[PDB]
Amino acid sequence: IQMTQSPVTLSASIGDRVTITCRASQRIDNWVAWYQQKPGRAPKLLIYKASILETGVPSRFSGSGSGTEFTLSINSLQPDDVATYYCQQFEEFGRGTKIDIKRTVAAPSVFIFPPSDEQLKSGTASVVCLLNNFYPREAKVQWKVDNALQSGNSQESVTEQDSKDSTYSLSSTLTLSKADYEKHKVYACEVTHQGLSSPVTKSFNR
Amino acid sequence: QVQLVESGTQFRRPGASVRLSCEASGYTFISSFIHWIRQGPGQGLEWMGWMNPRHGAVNYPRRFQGKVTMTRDTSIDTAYMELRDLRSDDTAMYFCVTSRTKDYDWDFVWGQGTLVVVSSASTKGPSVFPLAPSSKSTSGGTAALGCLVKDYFPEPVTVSWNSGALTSGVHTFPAVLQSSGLYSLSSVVTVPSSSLGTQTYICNVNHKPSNTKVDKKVEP
Repeated sequence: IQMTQSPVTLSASIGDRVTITCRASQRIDNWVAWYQQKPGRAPKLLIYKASILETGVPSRFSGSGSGTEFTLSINSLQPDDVATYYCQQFEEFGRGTKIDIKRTVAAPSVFIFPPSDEQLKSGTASVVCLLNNFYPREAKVQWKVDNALQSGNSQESVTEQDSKDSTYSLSSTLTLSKADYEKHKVYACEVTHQGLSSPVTKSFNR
Repeated sequence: QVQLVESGTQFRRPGASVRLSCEASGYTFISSFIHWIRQGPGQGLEWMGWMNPRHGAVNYPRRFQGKVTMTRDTSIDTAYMELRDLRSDDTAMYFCVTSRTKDYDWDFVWGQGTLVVVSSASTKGPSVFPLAPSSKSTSGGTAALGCLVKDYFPEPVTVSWNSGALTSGVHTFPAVLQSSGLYSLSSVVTVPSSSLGTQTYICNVNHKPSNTKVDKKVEP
């Protein structure tokens, strides 16, 4: 059997009602577990048998559903409820839903950093793109070198939601060799985020 | 209270094997199955198998058969899962699990988790490179600058700015594990561009595992 969860990401205000959907392909399920997982910790059982609360769990959490579709609901979101949620059927888990605290949409400030002269000495050149203070989390970064699309030679990392202003920041690192770095001229990262009307490109000439 | 306590984080070199233990307390060890679950970095949960404490009976998913082995010491109420022929993608958090519910083996109580890192690397201090502020890194009257903390092993490193005087606008990103087996991360801060002329920015990188400390001045 396979479990599919929705939404992949969930953006809600505190005190709001929240509903998470889990669907089962086989179509004959009477037993379903839900879990909460916070960053850096083990999962915690919330619901089992679809609608039954684990001891010590707040009344705001309820589960329902029969057959194919099951739901996990929070009556009034508490700031302590902000985390990743998993449903389960036997050995199978849903992909997980990340409850995220919503803030009005903010476009990324985009910055780009050339490789340091010092790094070139090492024999490897790193290009860095910064996506600063944005919301929602979903963001697409594309690397272009002399307008040529890069793939698989970049890695990115994202901060947790900022506790003050609830934005995210993203760092993308494009990794090249010194020689390859010097065989080309124009370096650019292209940022797509729904807060931006069209993609913003930050670039520099070597 | 039902508790599962697993061993500490392990470091292995590709091709080696790892043995993970799970200490059970608070319930009758023989009564319920022990499962093992792994979580890839920034990824979902994956079931690895279950074991019957009573006789050592075992069930494994198709993917892990011949790479996983589950055993058990009844006299000390401790479970084992051994993983062999480790690959870079075996780097994950492993959880031993048991089911609290009677007559059902799928509602889980989780162990604190065991991170297993598969790398050929040996402990190594980081290289620290400046991310210089420039015309490229300036928007409005705001500039961005930072540090590249590259090729260190293992986690963690700590990064501060001007010995802790500068905290607002600072972002230290989660480390990424590269294909080399070394970690890399960056730490940035946004500042008024007007201050680039007078205020000096220093990043302080401390990597205790190799006793490596580095202060790097970031200039335009």
